[PDB]
Amino acid sequence: MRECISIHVGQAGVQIGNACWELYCLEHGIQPDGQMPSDKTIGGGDDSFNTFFSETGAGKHVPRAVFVDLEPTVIDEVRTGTYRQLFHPEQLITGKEDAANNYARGHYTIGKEIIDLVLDRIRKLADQCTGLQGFLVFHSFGGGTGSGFTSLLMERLSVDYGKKSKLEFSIYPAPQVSTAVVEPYNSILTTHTTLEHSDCAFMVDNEAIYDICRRNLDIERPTYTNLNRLISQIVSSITASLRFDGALNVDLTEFQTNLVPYPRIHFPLATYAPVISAEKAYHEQLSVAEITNACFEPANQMVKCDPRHGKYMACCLLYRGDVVPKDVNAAIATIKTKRSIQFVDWCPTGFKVGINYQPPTVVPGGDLAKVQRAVCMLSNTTAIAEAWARLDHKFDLMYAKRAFVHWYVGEGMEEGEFSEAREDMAALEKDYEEVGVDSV
Amino acid sequence: REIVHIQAGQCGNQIGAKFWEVISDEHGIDPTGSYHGDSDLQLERINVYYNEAAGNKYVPRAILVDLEPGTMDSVRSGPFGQIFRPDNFVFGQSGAGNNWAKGHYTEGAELVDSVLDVVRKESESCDCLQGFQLTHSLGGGTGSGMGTLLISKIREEYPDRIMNTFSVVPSPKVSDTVVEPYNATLSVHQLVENTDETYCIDNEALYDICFRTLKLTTPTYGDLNHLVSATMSGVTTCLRFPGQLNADLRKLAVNMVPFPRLHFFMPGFAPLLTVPELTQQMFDAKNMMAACDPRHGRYLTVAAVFRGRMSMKEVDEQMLNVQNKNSSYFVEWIPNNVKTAVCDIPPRGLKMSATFIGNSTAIQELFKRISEQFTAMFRRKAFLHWYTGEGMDEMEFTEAESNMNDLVSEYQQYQDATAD
Amino acid sequence: KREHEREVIQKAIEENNNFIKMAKEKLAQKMESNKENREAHLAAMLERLQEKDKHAEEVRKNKELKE
Ligand SMILES: Nc1nc2c(ncn2[C@@H]2O[C@H](COP(=O)(O)OP(=O)(O)OP(=O)(O)O)[C@@H](O)[C@H]2O)c(=O)[nH]1
Ligand SMILES: Nc1nc2c(ncn2[C@@H]2O[C@H](COP(=O)(O)OP(=O)(O)OP(=O)(O)O)[C@@H](O)[C@H]2O)c(=O)[nH]1
Ligand SMILES: [Ca+2]
Ligand SMILES: [Mg+2]
Ligand SMILES: [Mg+2]
Repeated sequence: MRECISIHVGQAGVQIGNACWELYCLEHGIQPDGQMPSDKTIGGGDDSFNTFFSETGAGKHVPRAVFVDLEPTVIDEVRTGTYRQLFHPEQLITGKEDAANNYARGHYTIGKEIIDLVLDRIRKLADQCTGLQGFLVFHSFGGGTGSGFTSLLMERLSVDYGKKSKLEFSIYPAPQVSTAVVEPYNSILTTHTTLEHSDCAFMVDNEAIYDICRRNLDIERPTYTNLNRLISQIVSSITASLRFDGALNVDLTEFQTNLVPYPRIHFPLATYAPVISAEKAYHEQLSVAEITNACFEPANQMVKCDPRHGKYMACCLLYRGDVVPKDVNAAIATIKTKRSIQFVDWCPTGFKVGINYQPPTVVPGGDLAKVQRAVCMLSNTTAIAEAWARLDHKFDLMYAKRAFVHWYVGEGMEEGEFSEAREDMAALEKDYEEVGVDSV
Repeated sequence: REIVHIQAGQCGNQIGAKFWEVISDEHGIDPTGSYHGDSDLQLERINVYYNEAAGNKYVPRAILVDLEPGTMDSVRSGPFGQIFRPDNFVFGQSGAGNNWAKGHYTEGAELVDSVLDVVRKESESCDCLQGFQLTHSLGGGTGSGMGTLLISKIREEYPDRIMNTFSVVPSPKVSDTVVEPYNATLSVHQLVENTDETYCIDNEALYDICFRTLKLTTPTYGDLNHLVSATMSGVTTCLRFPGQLNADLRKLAVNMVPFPRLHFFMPGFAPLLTVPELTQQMFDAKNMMAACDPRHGRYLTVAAVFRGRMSMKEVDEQMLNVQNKNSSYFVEWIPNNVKTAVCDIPPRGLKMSATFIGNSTAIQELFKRISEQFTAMFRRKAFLHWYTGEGMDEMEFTEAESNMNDLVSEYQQYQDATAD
Repeated sequence: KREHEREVIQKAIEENNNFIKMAKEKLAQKMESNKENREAHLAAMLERLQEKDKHAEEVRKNKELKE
């Protein structure tokens, strides 16, 4: 059992979803038609990969996933693409008209017309689960659907499935690939309305991914395809513990216990290594020590910020491939004597470690070298609040003039929702400050 | 998805027809409405502007309106004249004689209902109408008076749809018709309240470009319209081809219009070529289609569209370079206010081009120039009997002027505003 | 101790139900308030437009009653 339902909302959520499911198929030996010849239990089972895939009597392995967008063109590519047979048509849901980069349209005007249908489809997936663990929700901060429809959905999910866990993968905006001036508004509105409905949220800063693609993959001008293939490897690392067995595997829930000291402080920093091209990986094997030490290089983080100028509340290392504890412990010992790792005085300083033995996979035509071992660090650091500070400042600059606010007011929103959202973010920045102060 | 196109009056129909010629060529649609192109990118968003009829014929979603019949004959005989739906031609007999009140209150009111019947029939069969684009001039009577009436009536029936205009602003350098500044002021009063987005295509600027830059000693309507059609192709590229940025009229409005009244854009085009050169030229005063110096104001928002095969790295770097070296001209309180799209398909006869759409507080210079010409006549009540004879009061002129002066002050307010 | 055990689990049930309830009522209040605001925005726009149609009638009359 232990089923997890993935929900992909808007363009960013959908396209990241495509990259993740493609990768999961390759990792588990599932073909594009859904067949998995290695699975000898036809039509069911309680294998570790069944947390993410259900099975039909005809041997098809079907993602436990709903894709939702308010216009049809991105989801139409899934319907006509390589993995079209993977998904039942009812899992792929589209409207006719998008949210036009406006939270208010995604949450209210357009989103309201489709929310009951989406919950209906999610319910069909939930009814097939014998021990549903919870939801994984993929979306942008900046789009109208990724912001506004996601908030509406998260609120409705708390109503319909109570405290059942909900995790996010949230794409934080960057100017090199952003498509709207109002993204800071949409990011603050959704963060505010979703904060009480999410147990844990993994922010992915497009600018950090964009820079990693340029600096480490030698990609001159990264596209969404480049960014998403890398994002999917990080997602896969995080979810690998739910999808594979092994004696040193540590479930995501157990990392969560350590990552979330108070409900609002639920935003881990992910750092992934190694991100290396094929031309550089050839005849240069990276060891456990090298990949682990790369987790403390800010340039490998998924969110731009500087952990050397905040405090740690937890550090978790999620390894995959050819990795034994002895080498992990020796790498950690070395790092502690050399680096700026300062914990708050109320948390213990031990790193929590999981190892899944199944090695990393790459997608054909990809940019990443295939490697024997990789690691994703999940740290709870006060430094992640910097990402909130940058976004809050941009919000203030515009909001002091009410720039663009009439677009939201014209869809039925009030100014009071803006300032309520902004004050919740001010209090969040303040929470992150208070947790790093010493105990008296 | 679908856009409904309306062209009104002589100017509107002439620039309208050229728009359809230029985009039908870019999409591989010939004058019979048959597709004979080489690339699936041409057909992927074809339904934005064209209906499909029987026999894989593509028919512009286009309505052709005038109070003067005969503009209908000249369009119908033009190179692409057979492509338009015959029932979408709606023409009166009278003319409007360069009188806005005839277009808006008397002659145009008589004809407006039959135009709406055609609008509704086109709209009814749209899968998901996004809105409307109107091509017209502001200096005559039909495009100006009747065009702004149509806008108001359309808005009543489709209040949640986007209304976009390509509005040709008058200049003494191109028409000597003396009442043009009245007709333009009265129109601007309408546009300020009832459009979401207006491309100010200024006959002053088109003339100055043909004369100074292109070295044409006596520019014709054909030479002015060559600039208008390249601009219109450019500013609708994002609507017509697959792409990320400003892909529909509402998303463009949301990116470009920070306050609802300040929705008058300065278009530009280059060339009139390396990526650094396109980029410098597209931001040059001499390449703007509104006679305004952008260095006399500040940019609220900008869309830059590059077309052709070029390095996206170089485009990003140059866009960043212009913003950095010209930072004082972009308002600091709208972060990241310049957006860039690159489309692989160049326009006809160029390897590379750039189209510029600016929401600049310098547009106030256009309105002030019209305002000056308006007042010079209005202070002596000159030529007013043409308008009072159709039932209008002086008070309506006073209000229109005052509202356009308010628009000017508002553009000035945001220019002077500071972050701190 | 058995009675304390029963109070802990009822307190948990009560807090979960209360969370669901408050989230259900908040959402319903927001969606109502948003509907009314949007409709009031559209109704004001239509009302300005009807005032224009009314004024256009006063213009055609002024012209009729001029002659
Ligand atoms: N990493 C990544 N980011 C994306 C992708 N697509 C869009 N984004 C980012 O997401 C934000 C834009 O929101 P989208 O997801 O496109 O919009 P949407 O959710 O479809 O919302 P509407 O289109 O307004 O209804 C910007 O910050 C984009 O850079 C993607 O495939 N990958
Ligand atoms: N750029 C450009 N301007 C034009 C063209 N035709 C007319 N104009 C301008 O439009 C204004 C005159 O309006 P017209 O469109 O000719 O008048 P109308 O809308 O047909 O109205 P009436 O003739 O009064 O019924 C003047 O400023 C002209 O310079 C054209 O093809 N291109
Ligand atoms: Ca099985
Ligand atoms: Mg979208
Ligand atoms: Mg005429």
